[PDB]
Amino acid sequence: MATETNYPVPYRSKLTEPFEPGQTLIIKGKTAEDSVRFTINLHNTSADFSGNDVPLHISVRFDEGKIVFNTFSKGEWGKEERKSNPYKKGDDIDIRIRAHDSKFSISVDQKEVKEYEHRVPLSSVTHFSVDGDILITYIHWGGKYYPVPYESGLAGDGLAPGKSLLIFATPEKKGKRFHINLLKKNGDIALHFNPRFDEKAIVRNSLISGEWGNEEREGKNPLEKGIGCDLEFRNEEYAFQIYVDGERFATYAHRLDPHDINGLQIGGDVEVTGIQMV
Ligand SMILES: CC(=O)N[C@H]1[C@H]([C@H](O)[C@H](O)CO)O[C@@](O[C@H]2[C@@H](O)[C@@H](CO)O[C@@H](O[C@H]3[C@H](O)[C@@H](O)[C@@H](O)O[C@@H]3CO)[C@@H]2O)(C(=O)O)C[C@@H]1O
Repeated sequence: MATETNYPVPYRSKLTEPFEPGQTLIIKGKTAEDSVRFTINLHNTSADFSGNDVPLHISVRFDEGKIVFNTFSKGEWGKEERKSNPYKKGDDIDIRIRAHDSKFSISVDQKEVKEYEHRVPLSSVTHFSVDGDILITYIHWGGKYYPVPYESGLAGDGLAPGKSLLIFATPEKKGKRFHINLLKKNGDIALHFNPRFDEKAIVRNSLISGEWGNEEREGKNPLEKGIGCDLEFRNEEYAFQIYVDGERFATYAHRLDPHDINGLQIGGDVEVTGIQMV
């Protein structure tokens, strides 16, 4: 209701392909002190008809103080399922919906709060809409089931200054530690990002010619077992700017010339749900 900008509401988007197991839909926005409610719908339709079926309807109610889930099909609504609404009028919201074969897992502020079993085909979801008292500031749909240990190459130029590698993951509930390596062609690790819960610290280092370097820790681990996190590795001219959940966690001065960072590896006790180059 403030600055239209991107994603103005009523917002609607036709998916390029049907929503599939794995795959997450992320919605972030701002609310006003007078916001009453907003909705997020996964639905069916041709491309302008609208309605039809709504496999998953999410209603965030500030008046009722609840988040409500339901399904509409064959012209009828089923029985609503509710959870408490942790948000107060005003303040930002972060809701994420990941599809699985037997249900949708919905997280609020990166915390799992609802498991909604499919009532109608997940495949009938061809669009998603957002409407109501919310100023959308971020939307993204994609990802998949990333096996871990994970391993792959990066684009053509890969990670170069001016670019950033965005990773969505959730440290495992009973995990001790995990790591992410940004590698160069010859196999050297430009950056080793290694959160260690058993040591309450995130270790950063580089692997050059089979040798581990100095090693930088300290900064207070901002991650939490079982809680989702948004990791951003901003490659800059003099260093990597490491962002955790929107806040700069650390800076890591380059030990290997940046440029040509074309490899990625992820291992340890962690679940990866999204990887993207921005
Ligand atoms: C007293 C001592 O020698 N400490 C050495 C430690 C310990 O052997 C280690 O912490 C025991 O778990 O190892 C040191 O080098 C480690 C460090 O580079 C970390 C950084 O993540 O990597 C360790 O190897 C990891 C590997 O990277 C993972 O992929 C996986 O294989 O786990 C192994 C460890 O089992 C290095 O051993 C260290 O500083 O911690 C060197 C210390 O001298």
